Amino acid sequence: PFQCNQCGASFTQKGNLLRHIKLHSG
Amino acid sequence: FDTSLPTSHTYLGADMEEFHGRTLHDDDSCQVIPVLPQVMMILIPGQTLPLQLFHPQEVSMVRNLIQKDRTFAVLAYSNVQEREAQFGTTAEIYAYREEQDFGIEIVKVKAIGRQRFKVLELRTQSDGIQQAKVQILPECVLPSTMSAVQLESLNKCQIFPSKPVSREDQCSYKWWQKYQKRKFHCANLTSWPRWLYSLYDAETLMDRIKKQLREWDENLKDDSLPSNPIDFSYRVAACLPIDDVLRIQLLKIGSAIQRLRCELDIMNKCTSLCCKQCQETEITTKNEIFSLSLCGPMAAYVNPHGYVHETLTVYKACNLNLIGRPSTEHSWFPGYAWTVAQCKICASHIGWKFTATKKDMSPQKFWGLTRSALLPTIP
Ligand SMILES: O=C1CC[C@H](N2C(=O)c3cccc(NCc4ccc(CN5CC(N6CCOCC6)C5)cc4F)c3C2=O)C(=O)N1
Ligand SMILES: [Zn+2]
Ligand SMILES: [Zn+2]
Repeated sequence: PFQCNQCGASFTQKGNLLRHIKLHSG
Repeated sequence: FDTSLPTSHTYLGADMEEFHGRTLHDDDSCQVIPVLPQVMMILIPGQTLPLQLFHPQEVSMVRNLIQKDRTFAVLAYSNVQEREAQFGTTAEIYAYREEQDFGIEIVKVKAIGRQRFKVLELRTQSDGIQQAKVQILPECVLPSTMSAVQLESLNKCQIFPSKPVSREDQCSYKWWQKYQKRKFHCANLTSWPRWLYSLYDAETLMDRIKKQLREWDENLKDDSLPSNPIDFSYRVAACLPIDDVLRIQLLKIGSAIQRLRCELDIMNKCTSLCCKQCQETEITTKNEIFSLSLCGPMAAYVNPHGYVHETLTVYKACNLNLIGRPSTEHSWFPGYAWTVAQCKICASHIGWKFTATKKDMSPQKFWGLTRSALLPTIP
């Protein structure tokens, strides 16, 4: 459902995406 | 597969309006050239850069740049961001096309570094693009070390015969010793031995680097790696995995010989690679990096959102977790897919796994590792 950026990942819950996008920053 | 497909960037576009590249300045100059934002990497002269710009201002800047002299600055940003740059490279554009797509203004660009400069000031413009007063560093070449004290009588014994065949047993050491003994015959006048003068020789460093690079590919001596000392030095510098600081240091070098010696020193003193959020990893074997491209182990590639993931091709790697099906939508290498490989500890994106599709090729492996998060953890 979700997609990411710069890397191309995908997760299931919006809360998980909030974690992913922060790991990209740091 | 072959090594000529990962150099035209067919994933980007097929009908590129190309141009014959003749645009060079003359050493000492004070020229104002545009700076494309959102690009943060060191560009070695002769290296290709693929850009896919979306923002209207950058597109307009490129549109205006095509009509005028097609040149722009790629600033070699130091460890400090926010325009904290001192050196950079000029990039000449030769590929260009627009695609309305879902109606914005998309423009795809491919450019190669051409010259080297040091910045003087960075006047910013209210439009959103900043100019750059830059001084262009000359490409100085030193004369032969023996020419200072070369004997007048001993000048005809300097034209050596061409290389016989290539890479044969006893066909290198036997010939190179004779070449060293004949060329550096005037070394006995000075107070230094012949081998010390061989250390500071032009072709000798070229051949040592060629010998140490032949473990990566099978490229013929008479082609591929250029015979020009300047071109050879830049090509060798643009195809090795170490940290940015050393790219800036290599870029600062003025003479080809000094750059060649520095490249040999770093190439001998580099052993491993590592994650840049962790302690250790298994890609430590630097010997297993192979060039599945005519541009060397590494090249610059652009994803669908503009980000330029410079990619190192390796054959084996561990400490990585593979997530997702082998999708092949925007594949950089036409025959393979990608499966996004993450780190096993810090969960940071590191490269992709290029799974294959046909029989008579490498069915798996061929990992492409991004330079952004590789720390050359040489002990
Ligand atoms: O080898 C490889 C692997 C690395 C790399 N890589 C990514 O890093 C990535 C991120 C996200 C999706 C994704 N998958 C392919 C894909 C391809 C096209 C699109 C469509 N986009 C929207 C359109 N534009 C809209 C305006 O501005 C935005 C763009 C274009 C999405 C898409 F997804 C990829 C992708 O493959 C690549 O390219 N090659
Ligand atoms: Zn991601
Ligand atoms: Zn890690």
